[PDB]
Amino acid sequence: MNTPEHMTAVVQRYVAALNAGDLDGIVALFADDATVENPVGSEPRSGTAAIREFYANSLKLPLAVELTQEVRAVANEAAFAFTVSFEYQGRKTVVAPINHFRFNGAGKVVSMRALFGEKNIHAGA
Amino acid sequence: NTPEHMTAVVQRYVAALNAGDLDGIVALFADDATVENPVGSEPRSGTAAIREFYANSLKLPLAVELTQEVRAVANEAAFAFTVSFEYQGRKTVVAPINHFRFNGAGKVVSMRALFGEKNIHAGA
Ligand SMILES: C[C@]12CCC(=O)C=C1CC[C@@H]1[C@@H]2CC[C@]2(C)C(=O)CC[C@@H]12
Ligand SMILES: C[C@]12CCCC=C1CC[C@@H]1[C@@H]2CC[C@]2(C)C(=O)CC[C@@H]12
Repeated sequence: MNTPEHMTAVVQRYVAALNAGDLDGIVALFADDATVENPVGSEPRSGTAAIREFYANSLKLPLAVELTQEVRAVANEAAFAFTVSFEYQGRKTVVAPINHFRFNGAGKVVSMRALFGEKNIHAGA
Repeated sequence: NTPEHMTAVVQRYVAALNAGDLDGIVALFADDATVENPVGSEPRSGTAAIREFYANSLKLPLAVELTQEVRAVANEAAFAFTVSFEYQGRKTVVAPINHFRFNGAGKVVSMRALFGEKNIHAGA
């Protein structure tokens, strides 16, 4: 089933799910033995339980998430630029990563990696 | 590798494509680096092949421009950009996202360029 059209749709779904705080729908996009490496450089989380815990932890504050450019999708991989916004104690932060998804034949994500650093975290005092 | 180093290297890449400075591009890479253009394709490997690649890439003048901030962390960077060229009166703009991994010496050990057909923007 995996096509560039499918992978683009999955990226759009992943954004929508984060927006909604929908753990079931985020985790559903992943293969059972997938990895999540967030940020790049950290120990990968491996398999459904670990992936759900990771997203649960990321979702404790409501996130407003938005693609900021066209999805790049080719072969069996996709990359996307987006922002994740949240508020805590009256301060708004906007984080701007680039994520990479690798997909299996069935169109499930087998690996996510998220590149961002301190310069991509935008907050006032 | 500081994020500032890796960000600067990305800007150097962009500047050297703009300037058609083939030395300038190839110098960013490790001895034994790979370039995958597009992501799904067999990589060019080693200095000679990487140079050949970029020589072919510079047959037409290119206009290249970062379209967002660089993301750099650990020993890796990713960047959203455009590269435009003009051929027989038509302009094409390709909008990839590229990934570089850097070695301890701060040289690029791999590039991948992720763009698909929907990232190639051209009229008639
Ligand atoms: C995990 C995450 C969402 C899922 C995704 O795809 C990419 C990211 C990267 C930035 C994370 C964010 C979740 C909320 C985080 C932890 C913050 O409060 C600061 C950094 C930010
Ligand atoms: C300019 C380029 C080679 C010549 C013909 C067509 C091309 C399209 C996409 C370009 C490629 C050169 C290298 C490039 C700028 C990347 O680093 C990503 C997109 C590539």
